[PDB]
Amino acid sequence: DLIFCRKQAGVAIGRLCEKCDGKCVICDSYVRPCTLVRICDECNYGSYQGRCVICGGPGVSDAYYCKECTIQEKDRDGCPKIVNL
Amino acid sequence: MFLYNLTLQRATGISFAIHGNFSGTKQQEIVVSRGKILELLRPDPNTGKVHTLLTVEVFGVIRSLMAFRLTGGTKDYIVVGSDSGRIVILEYQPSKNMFEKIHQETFGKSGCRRIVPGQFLAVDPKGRAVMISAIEKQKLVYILNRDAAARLTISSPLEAHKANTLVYHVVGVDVGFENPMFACLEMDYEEADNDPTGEAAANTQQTLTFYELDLGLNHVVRKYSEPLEEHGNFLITVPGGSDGPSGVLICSENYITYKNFGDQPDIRCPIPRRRNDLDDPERGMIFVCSATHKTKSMFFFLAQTEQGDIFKITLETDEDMVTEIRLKYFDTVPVAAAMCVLKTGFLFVASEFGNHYLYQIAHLGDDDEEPEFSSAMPLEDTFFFQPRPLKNLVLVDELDSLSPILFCQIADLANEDTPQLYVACGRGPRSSLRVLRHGLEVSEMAVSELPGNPNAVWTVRRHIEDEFDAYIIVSFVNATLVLSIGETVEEVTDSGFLGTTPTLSCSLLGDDALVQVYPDGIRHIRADKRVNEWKTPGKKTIVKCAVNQRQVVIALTGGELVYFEMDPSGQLNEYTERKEMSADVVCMSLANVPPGEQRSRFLAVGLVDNTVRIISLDPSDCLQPLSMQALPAQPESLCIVEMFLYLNIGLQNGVLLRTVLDPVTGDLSDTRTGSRPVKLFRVRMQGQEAVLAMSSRSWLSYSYQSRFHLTPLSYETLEFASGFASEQCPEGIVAISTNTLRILALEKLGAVFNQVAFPLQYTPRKFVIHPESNNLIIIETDHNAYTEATKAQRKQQMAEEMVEAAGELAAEMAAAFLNENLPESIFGAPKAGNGQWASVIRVMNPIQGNTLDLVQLEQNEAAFSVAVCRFSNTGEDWYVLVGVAKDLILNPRSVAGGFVYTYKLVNNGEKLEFLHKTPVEEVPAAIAPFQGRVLIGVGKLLRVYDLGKKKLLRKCENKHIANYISGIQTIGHRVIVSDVQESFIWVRYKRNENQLIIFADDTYPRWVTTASLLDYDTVAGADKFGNICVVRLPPNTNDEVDGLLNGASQKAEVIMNYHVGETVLSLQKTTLIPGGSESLVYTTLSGGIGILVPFTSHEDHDFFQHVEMHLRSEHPPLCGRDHLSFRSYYFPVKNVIDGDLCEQFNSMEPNKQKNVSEELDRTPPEVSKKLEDIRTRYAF
Amino acid sequence: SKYIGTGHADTTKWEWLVNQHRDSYCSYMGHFDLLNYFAIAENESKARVRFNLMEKMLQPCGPPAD
Ligand SMILES: [Zn+2]
Ligand SMILES: [Zn+2]
Ligand SMILES: [Zn+2]
Repeated sequence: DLIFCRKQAGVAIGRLCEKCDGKCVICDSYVRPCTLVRICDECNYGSYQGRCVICGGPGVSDAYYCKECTIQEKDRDGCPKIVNL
Repeated sequence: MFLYNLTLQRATGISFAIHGNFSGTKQQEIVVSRGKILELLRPDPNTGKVHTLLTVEVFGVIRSLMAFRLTGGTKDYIVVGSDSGRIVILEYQPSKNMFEKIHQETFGKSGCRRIVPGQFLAVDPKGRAVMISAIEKQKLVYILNRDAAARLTISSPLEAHKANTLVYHVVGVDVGFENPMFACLEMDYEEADNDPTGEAAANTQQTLTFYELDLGLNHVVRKYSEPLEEHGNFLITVPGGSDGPSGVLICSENYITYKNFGDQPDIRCPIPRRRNDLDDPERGMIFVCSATHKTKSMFFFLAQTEQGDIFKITLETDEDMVTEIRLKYFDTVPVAAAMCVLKTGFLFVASEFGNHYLYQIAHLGDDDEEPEFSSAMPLEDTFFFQPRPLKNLVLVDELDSLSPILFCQIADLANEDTPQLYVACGRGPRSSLRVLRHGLEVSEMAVSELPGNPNAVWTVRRHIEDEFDAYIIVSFVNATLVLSIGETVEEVTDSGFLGTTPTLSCSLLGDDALVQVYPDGIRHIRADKRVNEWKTPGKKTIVKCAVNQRQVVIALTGGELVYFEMDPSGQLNEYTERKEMSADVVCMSLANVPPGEQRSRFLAVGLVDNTVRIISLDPSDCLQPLSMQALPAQPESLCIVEMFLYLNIGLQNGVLLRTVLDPVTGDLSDTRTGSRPVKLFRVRMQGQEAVLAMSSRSWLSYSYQSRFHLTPLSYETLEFASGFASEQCPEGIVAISTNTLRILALEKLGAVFNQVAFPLQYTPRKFVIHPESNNLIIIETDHNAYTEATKAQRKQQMAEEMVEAAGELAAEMAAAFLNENLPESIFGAPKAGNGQWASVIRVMNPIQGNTLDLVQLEQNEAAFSVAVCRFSNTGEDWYVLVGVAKDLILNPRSVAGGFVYTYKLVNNGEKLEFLHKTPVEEVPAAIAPFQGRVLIGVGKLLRVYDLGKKKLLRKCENKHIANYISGIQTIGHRVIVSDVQESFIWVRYKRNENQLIIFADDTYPRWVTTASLLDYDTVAGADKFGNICVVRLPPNTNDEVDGLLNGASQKAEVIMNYHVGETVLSLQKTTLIPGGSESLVYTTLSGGIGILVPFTSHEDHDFFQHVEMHLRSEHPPLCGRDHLSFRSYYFPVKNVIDGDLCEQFNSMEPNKQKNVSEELDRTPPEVSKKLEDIRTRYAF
Repeated sequence: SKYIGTGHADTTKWEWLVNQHRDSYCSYMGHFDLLNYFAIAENESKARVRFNLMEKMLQPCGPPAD
C-alpha cells in the first residue's frame, strides 16, 4: 500500500524528518539532492501541514529530488507524498 | 573531432508580437518572439524608427506570449508558455536592461506534447487569472494576486480537464469585475472513434464553451456550451464592463459571428470578396490575424484575410444588446502573423515571411465614399469591393528579414578578396536574391572634388551650446580653405583663420575662442576679430599637437613638451616646465576633459623611439614620466576614448593594438585586419565616442555594452575624417579621398551584414554558378499558381463572359478590368488550384541585378533540380539540365511523370537555347555532373546519363535505394545519396564493369534536407527537425564490393549530433575572412546564419567545456528549459560546445561573473579575451 | 494506462497509427520551423495550414474496422 499521491502539485514545499533528512523520496538515494519537492493542497492542510513525505513524522527540513531523478524528469509527476490506504 | 558553434546573424522571422508599457513609463514597447529568441523593440514616435533594445536567447520553443497588468499598476508583465512543462512570468528592468524572472510554475514534462499545456495561453482582462491549455484534454488556471509590497503572487493551479476534447483557441472574456470567464472552441472526438461507417466523423460540430472561475469558492466550472454553425478559427475578445458589451467574435470560413451568453441573439456577417477575383471559385476565405484598438470613446477591430486585405470592424450596440456588425475595407498589406495598433497612431505589421513594416495611421475616423457592409443588409450572393493602393496608411519604416532562406552560396563572384553570401530567399511574388557583405554601408552625404592636396578637415562650431558647426578647414600643400554652412557652402571670408600655410590643428579652445596651429606657430582667435600669436623661435617647426578645450600641448623639433592652459579668465597661460627627450613625437592624444573634472591627466606619447609613455599634466605632478612601453613597429596615431577608458595603438601596417587606460596595461587585443599605415581619427557613433581607424580599408571600432566590434565599411581608402553636423544631417563624417572632398554618413544600428536585393517571380528552389561568366542560373517554382499565359487567357475569358451578362451591353467594365494589373508583390498572386504549378528558369548577373534570360515552362510543370556541366563526347560546350515534375499532387502524393530539359548556354553564358526534352517515369529530384556524364535521381532510381542527339541515353542504373532520392553528391571515386527518410547511402561506380554498387549505409533514419562533403570519408547532414550530424566511414571500410540489419553489409559511424532549433537548408565548408581558417557555415529557414568550427588543441576544448558546464547551472535558460536537454531534442549531443550559451558570460552581473571565473582559475577579462579569440579566428 | 498514447498486448494497428498521426499533427503545430516548411511547400498561409491540421485531427487514417 506504498503508493504515491500523484495529484496536481501546488506551491507547498515538501518536508523531511530527522530520520529521512538526506533521502530522495522516489528512489531513496542519498547522493546529490537537486530539485525541491512540491506537494498538493490536500497533503498540506490542517494537521498535515508539516510532515515527512516519506513516513509522516514531524518535518525538520526540505525534501529534494536527486540529480538522477531530475535528469529523467521524474519530478514532473504529481504529488510524491507516500499515502497508505 | 570537437566543434564549437557560433551565431553570426540571428533569426529575423517573427512568430508572436505583443505591445504594452513594459518599462513602466508612458511610452509603449513591443515584445516579439522569434523561434527561440525573445526581443524588445521600441518605435520612436518622433521619427518612426524601430530600435532594438534587448534580445535574449531562451534555448526553447516559444509557443504562446501574453501581456497583463494588475489593477492599479503602471507596468506590464509577460507570460510565456513554451515547450517546457513550466509557465514563466517575466519583468523588464529598464535600468539593468534585462528580463527578470518573477515566477516559475512546473506542471508537466517537456517537449511539444499533445496533452501537456503550453500551446494556448489566455489571461483575464483585469489581470486576476491566467489559463494555460494544451491541444487536448488538459487545462490549468492560476490566480494572480499582489502583496502589500506590490509584488506579484501566484497560486496553485486549478484543473479543468475534459477527455476526448480538442481545443482550437482560448481567450479570456471581459466582464465588469465579475468572476473571470474563459471562452474555448472545442471539439469532441469520442463518437468519431466508435463509428466504422464514418458518419459520426461528419455531423460533428464545434462548441463554444465558457469556463467560469469562482474566486469565492476557488474552482472552475463549465457554465455554457453551444454548438456552432460551422468550424471556426481564432476568437476575439470584445471589450466589456463599462465600455462595450461582453461577448466574443468568432472568425470562421466566409463569416464572422458575434456571440454572448444570456438573451443576446447571434449576429452573422459574411466576409466581402474582391470584385473580379482570379482565384479558384471553390476556395473559401478566412481571417488570419486581428488587432483591437480601445479608446475612452469607442473601439474597433482590424482583421486581415489570406489575400492581405484589412477590414475595419465596428459594432452597433444598444444599452446592452448588439444589433449589427459593420465591415469596411481599410487597406491591403502583406499577410501578417501579428498586428499591433499603438497609441500615438502607429500600426506594426510583422509578416509571415520577408520584411516587416511600421505604418502611420494617417486618416482617423472614416470620411469616405466607399461602401460599408453590414449584417443588417439582406443578400440572397456576397458582398464585393475593389482593392486599391494605400489610402489610410503611410509607410514609415521597413525592417529587413532574411526569412525564409532557401538556398545559399558563399563565393567571390565580384573581384573583391572577401567572399560574398548569395542567398535565394523569400516565397511567392515577394521572393528575391540577396547579396550579403560583411561591413557597414556608407551613406552618401556630399561630394565636391576640388583640385589640390587635401590633408585634414575638422568640424568645429562657434559656440559650445551650438548644434550648428562654424567652419571646415581643408589644408592644401600650399594653402588651406575654410568654409561655413550657409546651406550653399562655398568660400568664406569672415572666419578669421585665413591660413596662407597649412592648418594642422583647428580646435574650439574656449566657448567661442579658437586655436589655430600651423607649421609656423599658433594664433589664438577670439569671438571678436582679435588674434594673439606665438610663432616659432628660429627653425623649429611643429607637426603634431594635442588639443582640448581646456589645455593644448604641442610638439616642436626634439620632443620639447610644451603645455598651455586656459583658466576661467579665458586666455592663455603656459606652464613653466619644458621637458625634452631624445626624439621627436609621432603620436600623442589628450582625452576629452569631462564636464565633471577640470582637466585631463593622461597623455600617451608615441615617438620615433617606438614607445608609448604615459605622462601626467595636472598642476600637482604635471609632465614627468610614469610608465613606458615599447612598440612592435612605427606608430602613426593613438587616441584615448570610451565606448571605463581605453586607448588604441595604430601601427604603420594594417594591424591594430589596444590597451585599457590605467597606469598599467590591463587588456590586450590585436586584430590582423592591410600593408598601409593606420590612421586613428575621432568620430561619434550612437551619440557617444568611437574611433574611425583607417587603412587600405577603413574600419570602425566600437564596443557596444560590452560588444566589441571592428567592422569595415563599404567604401575604399580614405586619408582623414572626423564627425560632422549640419541642418542637412546633424551627425556624420567628413572624409577625404584622392582628388576628392567627401562628406559621408553611417546609419546602421549594429549589424554584421549589409545586403542588396533583386526581385524574383516565384519561390526560388536552387541556383548554380556558371564557372566562366559567373552568372547565376536559378529555378523558381510555386504551387497553387498560374503561369503568365494561363493568367492572361483566364482574364480574357472572364472579360468575354462578363460582357455577355445579358444586360444593357451598354457600359463596359470589361475594358477597365483588362488594362491595369494590380502588382502581385503588394496584392498577392492569385492562388488558384490544388494541382496547379508555375515554374521559371532565369539567368541573372550577380553584380548588377539584370535578368539576362528567362524561360517560362508550361502550366503544370514544376522544376526541382538544375545543373550546369560539360559532356566528354562533346567539346567545351556548356549545358543546363532542368528536372521537372508533371502533374504532381502532394496530399495524397501522385505524379503523372517527369521531364529533363537540355539547353546549350551560348553567347558567353547569357542565353539558353532548347535542345531536347527527355521523359522519365518519376520526378527527377537530383542532377549531378559525374566524370564527363551526369547522374540523375529519378524517384527511387539512380541512373547515369550521357548526352545524345535527340535525348539523354541511359547508361547505368541502381535499383536498391530505399524510398526516394533527394540529393546526390560525388567525390572523385564515390557517390553519396540522400534518402527522404533514410540518411545516407554510399555507392561506387565501376568504370570498367559499368556498375553502381552500394557498399555502405547508416543505422539511423534521417529526414535529410541537405548534405555537404567534408573529406573523402565524412559527410555533414541536416534534417527537417532541426538537427545537424556528421557521419564518417570506419577505417575498415572496403570500397571494392561486387545486410546484417536488412541493409548494407558495412555501416557508418555517427561522430557528431547537435540540435540547432531551426531547420537548416544549406551547408558549406568555406573560409570567411582573408587569412582565416575554414569553418562549416549553415543557413536556417528563420533567417539565421551560423558556423561550426573545429578545435585544434585539447586545452581550448577543455576550457570551453568547463565554461559551458558552469554556465549551464548558474545561468539557466529564461523560459524554464534544460540546456543539455534542448540540444538533445531528438538525439543526444555529441562533440559540440554551445558558444551561444558561452558568450552569455559577457552579459551576466559582475558578482556571478566572478563566481564563474574564479572556478576556472581566471579573471573575467581573461575569459572575455579567450571567448573573443576563437570568434575572431574564424568569423568576424 | 492513464496517459494517452500508451498501448498494451491488445492494441491494434489502427489505434497505434492514429495515435502517431495525432501527435505528429500536434508536433507540427508546436514547432515553428516545421510549419514554415509546410507552408512554403504547399504555398499557403500559416494560419490556413494550422486550421487544416486541426481539421485533420478529428479523423486521421479514416473511420475504424467493421
Ligand atoms: Zn531520486
Ligand atoms: Zn520520515
Ligand atoms: Zn498529494
